[PDB]
Amino acid sequence: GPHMATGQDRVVALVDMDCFFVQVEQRQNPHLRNKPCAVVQYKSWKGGGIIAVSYEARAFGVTRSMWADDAKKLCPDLLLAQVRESRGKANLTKYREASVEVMEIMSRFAVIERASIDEAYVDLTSAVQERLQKLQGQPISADLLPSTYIEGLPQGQKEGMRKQGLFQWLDSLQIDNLTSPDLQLTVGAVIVEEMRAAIERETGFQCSAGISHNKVLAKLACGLNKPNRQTLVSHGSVPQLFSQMPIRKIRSLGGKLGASVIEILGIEYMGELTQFTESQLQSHFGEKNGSWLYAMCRGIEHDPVKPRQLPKTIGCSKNFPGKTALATREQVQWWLLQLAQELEERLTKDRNDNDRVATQLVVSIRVQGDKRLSSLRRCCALTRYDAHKMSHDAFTVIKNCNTSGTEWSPPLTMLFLCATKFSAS
DNA sequence: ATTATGACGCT
Ligand SMILES: Nc1nc2c(ncn2[C@H]2C[C@H](O)[C@@H](COP(=O)(O)OP(=O)(O)OP(=O)(O)O)O2)c(=O)[nH]1
Ligand SMILES: [Mn+2]
Ligand SMILES: [Mn+2]
Repeated sequence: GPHMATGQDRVVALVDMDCFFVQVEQRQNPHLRNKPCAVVQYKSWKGGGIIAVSYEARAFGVTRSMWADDAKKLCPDLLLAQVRESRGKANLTKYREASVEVMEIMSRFAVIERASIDEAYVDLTSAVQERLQKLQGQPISADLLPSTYIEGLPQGQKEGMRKQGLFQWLDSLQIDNLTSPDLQLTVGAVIVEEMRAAIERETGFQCSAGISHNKVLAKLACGLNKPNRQTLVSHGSVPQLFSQMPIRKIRSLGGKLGASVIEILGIEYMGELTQFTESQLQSHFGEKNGSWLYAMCRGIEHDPVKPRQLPKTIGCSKNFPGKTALATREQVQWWLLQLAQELEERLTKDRNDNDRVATQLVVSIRVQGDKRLSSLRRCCALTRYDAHKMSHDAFTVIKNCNTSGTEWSPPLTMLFLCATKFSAS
């Protein structure tokens, strides 16, 4: 009863840019705005691989990781923007720079954890406390939440439903208790409306967000109402929400572990997990995963929002699938050089912008017919930002994979250079 | 012949 902590200490938001690469291209080219459109990489093989889809195109069934020529069969009016190509590979620079615009706006409100190029977590606990004090008892007006959904409401036209749910929530609110978790979530959501308005004002980009008490719930909430909307998942909404929530929808359970939870326990939904003791879960899935599952199915997670706006590693990758796999020494060298040249550019810009130097180079390769995604990974020292030296060292470090008697065998289907181990500069 | 990344756990 009084001693079961309920994981309501924090207010955490997950902000995700709606179809981010597509919006970047639509800002740059107005002819694409408010249309079925997608962003592709390469163009020769089946029109190119789609990596981002507007919501208009999604309504036709167009999805990420689909060939453009097939997408065109579903959506013949589909419009396509192409990723920039430099040194024979995809160059994502435009999107990393748009991402930094967004992150820098978010950082004005609260400390953020860059979780990917287009999404960040936000620790709003301090911001909510400050804002609650600033209100000094004033009740929260629906006008302050024009795009917020309250999950699980209403109980007992889409915008009409949204407003009814919000009204039920706000009418039920106890504004005089500065320590009510539900009030804290609500003020968090007001702040998130303000953040999303500033992002759209200053970049043109729209986003969705989730507001809850931890990262996993915030992330799950963000996806409930997209695009251009935000969702508040309260502690109290967890039993009903989780009672039909497939386990695979929870962050980190979408893969093998989630499938084994399903297979070993004989269950389907997150909420069914409540019926197992902590020890049972640890027995099946190990101590860490067991404790984490026991708390997560009750809506409780303690992973902190890390104060980290910048990526921890800077990486350059290219697949050489099918018959394009690299089969000679000259080929492996020339592509290591192309990769090292993009890496040098990104690293020099990173050192100037962010006052830090990488110190370790990681080289990863895949060989043709190898089951694994990394056939090998080896590290060496990264001492100067010189593409010729980094490519020479990556070769020096992988070359004993060749089994030829100037040829290269097994042919290489992936090269990957990653600068890691940053130190302040 | 989804690709290009990037965080993090295990041992
Ligand atoms: N190169 C590459 N980029 C990807 C890949 N997956 C996603 N991206 C890019 C394009 C996306 O806009 C962005 C973030 O991906 P998300 O999963 O958040 O989807 P997206 O933002 O496109 O749409 P949504 O958030 O659902 O509105 O990162 C990928 O596999 N390869
Ligand atoms: Mn997104
Ligand atoms: Mn995202």
